[PDB]
This record gives sequence, structure tokens and C-alpha cells, in this order.
Amino acid sequence: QDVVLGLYYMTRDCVNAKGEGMVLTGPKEAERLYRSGLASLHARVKVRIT
Amino acid sequence: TEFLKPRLVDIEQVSSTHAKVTLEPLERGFGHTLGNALRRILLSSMPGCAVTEVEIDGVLHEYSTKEGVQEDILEILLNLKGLAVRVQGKDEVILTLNKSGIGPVTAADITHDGDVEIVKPQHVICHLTDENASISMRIKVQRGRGYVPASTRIHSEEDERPIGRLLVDACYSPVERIAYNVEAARVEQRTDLDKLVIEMETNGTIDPEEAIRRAATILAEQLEAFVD
Amino acid sequence: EFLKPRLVDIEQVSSTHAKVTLEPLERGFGHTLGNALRRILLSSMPGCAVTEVEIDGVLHEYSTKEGVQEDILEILLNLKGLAVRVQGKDEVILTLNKSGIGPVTAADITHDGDVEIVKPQHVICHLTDENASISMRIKVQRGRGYVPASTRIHSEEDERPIGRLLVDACYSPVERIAYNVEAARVEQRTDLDKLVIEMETNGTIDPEEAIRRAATILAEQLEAFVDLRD
Amino acid sequence: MLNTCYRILGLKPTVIFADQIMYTGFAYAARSGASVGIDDMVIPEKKHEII
Amino acid sequence: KPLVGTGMERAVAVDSGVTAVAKRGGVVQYVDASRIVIKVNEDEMYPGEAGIDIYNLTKYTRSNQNTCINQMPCVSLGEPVERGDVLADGPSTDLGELAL
Amino acid sequence: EIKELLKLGDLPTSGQIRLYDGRTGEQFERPVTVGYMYMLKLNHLVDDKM
Amino acid sequence: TPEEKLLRAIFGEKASDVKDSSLRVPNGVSGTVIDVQVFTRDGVEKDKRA
Amino acid sequence: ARVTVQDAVEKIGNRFDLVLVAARRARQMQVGGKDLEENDKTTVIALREIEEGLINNQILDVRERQEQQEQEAAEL
Amino acid sequence: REEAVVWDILDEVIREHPVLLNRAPTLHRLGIQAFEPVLIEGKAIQLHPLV
Repeated sequence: QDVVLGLYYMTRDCVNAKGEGMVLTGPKEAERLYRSGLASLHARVKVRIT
Repeated sequence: TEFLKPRLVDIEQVSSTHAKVTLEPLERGFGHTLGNALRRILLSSMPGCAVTEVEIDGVLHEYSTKEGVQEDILEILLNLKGLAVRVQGKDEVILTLNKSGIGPVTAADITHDGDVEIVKPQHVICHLTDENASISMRIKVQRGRGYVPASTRIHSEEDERPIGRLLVDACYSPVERIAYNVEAARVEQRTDLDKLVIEMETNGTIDPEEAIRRAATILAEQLEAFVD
Repeated sequence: EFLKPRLVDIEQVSSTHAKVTLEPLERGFGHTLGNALRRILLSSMPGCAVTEVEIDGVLHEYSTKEGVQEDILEILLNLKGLAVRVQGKDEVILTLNKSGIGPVTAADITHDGDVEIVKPQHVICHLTDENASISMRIKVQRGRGYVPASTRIHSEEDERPIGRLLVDACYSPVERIAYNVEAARVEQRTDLDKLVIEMETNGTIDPEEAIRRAATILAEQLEAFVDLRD
Repeated sequence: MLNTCYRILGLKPTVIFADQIMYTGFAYAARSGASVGIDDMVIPEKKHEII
Repeated sequence: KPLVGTGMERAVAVDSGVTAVAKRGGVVQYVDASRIVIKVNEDEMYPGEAGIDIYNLTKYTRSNQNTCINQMPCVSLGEPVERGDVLADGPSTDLGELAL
Repeated sequence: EIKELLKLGDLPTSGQIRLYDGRTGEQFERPVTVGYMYMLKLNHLVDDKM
Repeated sequence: TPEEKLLRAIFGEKASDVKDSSLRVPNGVSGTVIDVQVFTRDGVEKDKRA
Repeated sequence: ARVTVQDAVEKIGNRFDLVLVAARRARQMQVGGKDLEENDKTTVIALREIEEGLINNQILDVRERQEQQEQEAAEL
Repeated sequence: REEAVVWDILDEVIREHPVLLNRAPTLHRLGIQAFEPVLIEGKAIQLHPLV
């Protein structure tokens, strides 16, 4: 009930947040970017995943 | 008055860029006040060197596409943004890359200078197809503190860039990922003790245990004018 | 080449309020030190508070002396908020005698040389008779945090008397600690902050002494990471 | 997501993944502060004319 | 107390038996932890050999569920008490209201 | 009429303040509610259940 | 029993002529003793405490 | 330590005899007939042998009938 | 008396010994499951959220 409202909030998307349209280099670069205070938790980015 | 210091500090080494330190037993509530002031120093204020801008002599825009390479221009910049380069003495050094042949352009094909020292030769920068033997650029490494996206300097860029001066995201700090986790532990009569469990990677240039050490120095020196 | 935060002027709003400032804080450090200290001040500041009272003719907390208008269980809840300083010693044994109609405050405690009662109008009980009387022998100790009376029952060491009422002790001089990192402008710099730690104590701990006593708790704990011993 | 992770990888990764999905849902749900006020439940503008 | 009541607390704490409500107006003469002594007015006092009212409180005793039930005085010396007032709080009462 | 009181104590009329986290020190996004609930204490004590 | 008797002669302990059935505080409950009542049937001598 | 016996059920594919093969073997450690241990009990050691392939219902029988040939020696 | 050693022997008896938790109106077979205990202090049986 509550761990599903955390997954939902994390994996939505706004239309104009901090750090929008930039390009990342993997999941270790996004978590290191959001916890640093730069990019919002749901901004439309482009990453590289294997 | 008389506090509790940690003993039985274990550190586990796996995949030398990686490392997972544990530590205990810290006082009640000293798990978060300690590990969180450390995570803020590794991510935001930690000296390092990384490329900042490139000069593709054959391309003049970040969205264009260069001949012979199987890849794009954007996915080229993703490669250089992760190039682990440690320079010894200076603060600005402008390396040049010029490759011929058929295949992937590894990292060792760059020129080498008197103090600059790459730390991965088999890092692929771009796959070069046949008939060309043609690729050229200028990579610009410089020192700094923390992490600085390419969006903020372009918003206020006074260092004029001619047409064809790409701006690559500069990540200076040597830590790639860092995240602690606090948990319970006892001292044979106290159930409310803490046990900080750090866990950190790095981009090759510095071992993890050497990053946690030189980070606590940056934080233990700010308090230089209070402690006695 | 970082800068060093230096303690600067200390505005004092009241006897219990205060504000400090740490002028040349580098960029991104206003929140690293700000919250690293506030978790140190609310947790581990040493102070002194009452630890066991013993009244003259009352056996247990659920009794009632004749002449006062409060239970012996309600005098202990008024003593537990007694702010007191002890200069050199560790534990003291105060004394309070009084007779006659009127409230009994903390100003009527037998003034020892070191023990300096700070809030001298703190009411304790009222005497509602002309020939009433109270005589109690409080005790004071030093510590940190909050240790209930049940814990100390394990370290009583043959607590012989049955007239020794025990009160729970909460030795901590701070009650709330805010902070605000705003913009500071040194003569020539682009990025610099200024921390403003607005702490509110119960008149016991000195402000300037309360922040140096924190950094020596933090810089002393970071001795482990400066050298990793495996 | 858990029903497919069971059929494809068995039971060892599905027990060690049903936890990490819980530590990530609990942690990033606190960062929401998803608190329900009274400006939340909104009365429609035309609840009166429709009645 | 409750900061948000319904005004039906002064009636559920007085119309029960826990509170020690005054029986005749007057003036408090001797408040104590276990006794109150109201000295009635003249117009409320009976003609021949009336005197004073004296309310005994019930300090720590035992309820049915083993909770404790004792009354505390909520008046002082000199405070004029009127008929229908409230002198002694009960268990779960404060100034006459019902705080649970 | 609840909104007319929150302008008397100089509070936010919407009823929701912006709390900060306790340990990390960072700010909860999307403001939170903070009020004063009269809380009872039922006598289903765990000392008599165990 | 036989072994209990050999264990006696080795240590000559006197026989117990009375069994102990005191009243004891229940398990895990601790607090002061605020009263005592002592009732005596009409015809037996009161002890020193009653 | 153990969290899942899914490895043990691979060797013995029933889960109703793995509970019977491991209770018989775990008795032997408990009563010191035998010592094939990382601060574990005797029921998590019996499952880390079946998991590794050194015990099953045949290796317990034949190791018991090799006891009689031992007992037959001292039986004289 | 709960001397300092019995807590050393009680922590060793509970090493790999699973206990069977079971709720009151057991409807289906998943009302009784086993769990490896871990000694906490207090008087309430904790319980994983997914369970």
C-alpha cells in the first residue's frame, strides 16, 4: 500500500523540471545527480542502459 | 564527557574501483550525522580533473554527424565525459586526438604529455568504420571542485567559443556512487547502538579507501577553529 | 584551498535565547555543518538536573503532606524542570526549608557557593497554612541525554532508605536549534555563505561554550576515518 | 514485474528483489511528504448547476 | 484539555460524580491537598447555627480497572466560590471540562 | 471560518507547512500538513497482552 | 526417596517441618507499596503489626 | 546460513524426502557418530551437504552397510 | 537473575531455530509461516511488511 506510492511518485514525469533534456551516462550518474540537488526526481532525460 | 569510539572497523575489497566499508559501534544516532556529512562531501566538494570541451575539426554542432564513425555526436560526448584523466602539476591542458585505421578508437591513441596520465587504455571512444582512417579533435581537461553541468556555464559563458566548441558535462569528483546505510548493533548491554556501513565506487583514479580518508580530512579541518 | 569558518559575534536575545554566526563558509558547506551540528547539540550536550529528592516526613510519591496544596507526586514534577548550574563539583545536595503562608520558589534554596540557581522565580509548591513546613534534600548530578528512574534502580547499590523518592533526570540544556544559511559577501569572492545557528537553551549552557563543545565531539569522532585500520 | 522475475530467474533473485523493491519504495515515499490537506479534495465548479 | 471541543464537556464532567462541586456560595478559607473549607455567604446561610461547608477529597484510591482515581483542588485562598462551581478536579478533568 | 483564524496567527492559509527532513537535512518536496490532534490512549496496554 | 536420604546423612540437614507458601509480587511488575489491610477473625490474637 | 533450500531440492527433487534425508543425517552430527562448519547448527549443515552433492539416500545406506563390515571386524 | 551470560547463551540457542507465527482466524494455509527470529527489546512481535 505504501511502497507502491513510493514507486509511483518516483517513476512519473513532469513537463519542465530541473535538469530537463540533458543526457546522462547510466543509473550511477542519475542517482549521483538527484542526490546532489541538480536534477528533479522525474525530469525527462536520456540515459544509456545495458 | 566520555564518548564511545568505533573499534572492529572492517573493510571489504571487491573490484578495486569498488569497496564496501563497515564500521561500529557508533553512539546512538551517530550513524546518520556521520555518514551523511561524508556523502555530501564526496558528491559536491571533492577535487578532481575531467574534460570540459572538445574541438571536432570536422563537426560544428552538437547534433550533427561525422563521417566514418558508426556513432552519433552526442554518444561521442558520453564517452569523453567518462574519461578518467589525472593530471599532476598544471590546471589546464589541451590534449589532441587523431586516429586512423578501421575499428574502435581506444583511449591510448591520444597524445601523451609530460604530466597528464590517463588511467584506462582500453576505453572505447568511438568506432571508426573503414575507408576513412580519419578522426580529429581537441580534448580540454581542467581541474575543479564537485560537479558542473554543461547547462549552467552556457547560460553565462564569457569564455567565447567559436562555432564548433562543444560543451561536455564536467564531473570532477573521483567518486561515481556512494550510499551509506545505518543499522542496529549492541555493546553487550545496550541495544540502541549504530553501525555505519558505507559503500562506494570510484572512477579508477583513486581507490575507495583513499577517498573516504581524504574526505574526512576536508571535514575535520573546517572545525579547525573550534576544537581544542 | 578551502576557507575556514571562524566564529563571529554572538547576538544574545534573552537569557535563554542566542544566535551565533560562522562567517566565511564555502559553497555547499552551509548545510553540511549546519545539520551536522544540530544533531550534535540536541543529543550530546552535558548538563545537570535533579536526580533524587528526599522530603522530611513523606514515604512515597503517592502520599500527601498536610499544609501544602499539592501531592508529593506533583512536587516532583515541578522539581524536574529545575534549571541549575554546578561550577566545580559533580554532584551536590541542595536544601530547602520554609514555613508560613505563600508560594515556595527556587529562590528559597540554601545558597551554596557553587550551585547557582538560574531561574529564581520557579514555583515549587504553595504553603497554605501559618504553621506548615517543608524540608527536602534535593540532589544534582551531571550527565547527557535522558536516563529514567527505572534504569538507575539497577545501579542503586543497596539504596538503604525507603524515604528516597527518585525522579527521572533529563540533563540537556538545549530545547530547540534552528539555523539558516544565507548569502555572505567577502571583499572579493563569488561563492560564500554565512551560517546563523539560533539556539535556545534553558539558561544553563553558555552559547559560545556550547558550540565548541560540539565540534570537539564531531572532530573527535572523525578520527576513525582519517586512518582506516582494517 | 515480480511475476515475470519469478518465471525467468527462479526463486533466489525473486526473494532478493522483493526486498530491494521495498527499501526503495519506503525511502522514496518519505521524500514525497504525500500529505493530504483540505485543498486536495476539490469540489467541481458546476456541482450546483448540475443539481 | 481539548483545543477543539464541542462545548458538551462542562456537562459530562459535572453531571458525573468525579468533580467536587460547591454546594453553597461563599469564600474559600483553607485549600489543601486533601480538604477544602468553604465559608458560606450570609444570605445563603441558614438562620440557626449553620456555619461552614467542608469538602473532603479522595486521594489515590483504586478503580475497577485498577487505574487510580484521586481529586486535586483547583481553587486558592480567598477565591470566591459560587453555587454550582467546581472545586476539585477528578480523574480526566481540568477546570471542570473533560480532558481524556 | 478556519481560514480567518490562520490569518490571525500569521500562518499559511492553505494549512500546509514545508517540513524539513530530520537526518539528511533536506526539504520534503510538496508541502506537508502539521496540526494538533487530540490523542487518547486506549488501555490495550501491551504489558498485559504479552 | 533413597538417594535423598543418603544425601541427608552425608550432611545431616534437619527435616523441614513446614512448607513455604508466601505471597509474592507477580512477574514483571514493580512499584511501591502504598497501603496494607489486615483483617482478623474474632477470636485470634493480633500480631504486633495488625 | 540458509534462506532457501531451492538448491537442495534440485539434487533431491521432492521436498518431502529432503526433509527425511536431512533429519537422518543431522542426527548423526547431533549424536557424535560423525563430524564433511561456519558456526552453524546441525540442521543447516545437513542442508549444505545435500546442496553440494555429498549426501543423499544412497550415500547414507551404503555408508551404513560399510559400518557392519566394520562391526563385523570387531565382531571377530 | 538474567546474568550477563544467559544473554550470551540465549543469543546462541536462537541461531538457526525457526519459530512458527500464526494469526487468530487461520483461513488458508498461509496463516502459519515460519521465521528466523532476531531478538529485539520491547514487548511486541515485529513483522515484515510484505508478509
